[PDB]
Formats: sequence, structure tokens, C-alpha cells
Amino acid sequence: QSRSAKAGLTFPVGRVHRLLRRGNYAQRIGSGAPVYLTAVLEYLAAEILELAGNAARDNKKTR
DNA sequence: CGCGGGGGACAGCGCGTACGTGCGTTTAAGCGGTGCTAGAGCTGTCTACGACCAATTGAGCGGCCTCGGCACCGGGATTCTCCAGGGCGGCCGCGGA
Repeated sequence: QSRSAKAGLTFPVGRVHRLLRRGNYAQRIGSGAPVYLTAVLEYLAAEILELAGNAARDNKKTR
């Protein structure tokens, strides 16, 4: 079971950890940084998706 | 591509005042000094704290297909605006005694 589920997320956090690791950022990557990134995705995508739905109900379109 | 035209771009000149420049006299900074002490900082350190692959694993995806929604006119007073008479801002002028 991925560690995102116990933290309130869904990610396989190792995927983002690999992305940062192969991204030529730093030799040591903090373990909590990908988790905070996943939380940032969750909430920023929440507010942006609610903006998208806001403008969708502005035209009564379900898509 | 073409034309009517009319609201809008562009200019000429007066207003006048709004900065602009020349008079004195400041309020507060620059510099010399200082005596400290208060923050910035690497060295023994040592530990905890991150990385990666075995057993599993779940989890989101790869692919289709239903169906409650997309697109907009039948269906249409009102909105949005445009244009012709009426009473009027009155304005104004001119003349008997």
C-alpha cells in the first residue's frame, strides 16, 4: 500500500521522488518534500477544478 | 469593393495659473572617534536520517460504449435603439403715445 493513503493522498510517492531524483536537483532529497508536493497538487487542483466548475455552471454545461 | 455622412481626430487662440527661477535661513546628515559587545561562523562530533532493492501489491491505467447532456431554432415581449410631431428655453424685435 502506497504511503499517500495514510497521509490523505493517492500518489505512489516514489514516482515523484524519482522524478525529483532524476531531475538533477540535489544529491539528497527530503522525504517530506514529495509529500508536500502531493498535498499542493491536491489543494491547488481542488481550487482550480472548482474554478473550472464555477465557469462551467456559468454556462450550465456539465462538460 | 463602394458610397453617405456624421461623430470624432486635429488644430488656433485666449486663460491664467502653475510650475519655475531668483532672494534669505534653516534641520538634520557627514565626518572624527569609541567602547564595547552582539551576531556570523567553522571545527570534534555522532547520529539519525535519506537511498535501494527482495515479497507483495494495489492502483491507476489500457480499451469500449450509454447516455444524460451539447446546438440551436419553432416561439417569442421586451430590450436596444432610432426617428417624426408638440410645447416649449422662451428670444427677440419693433413700434403708437
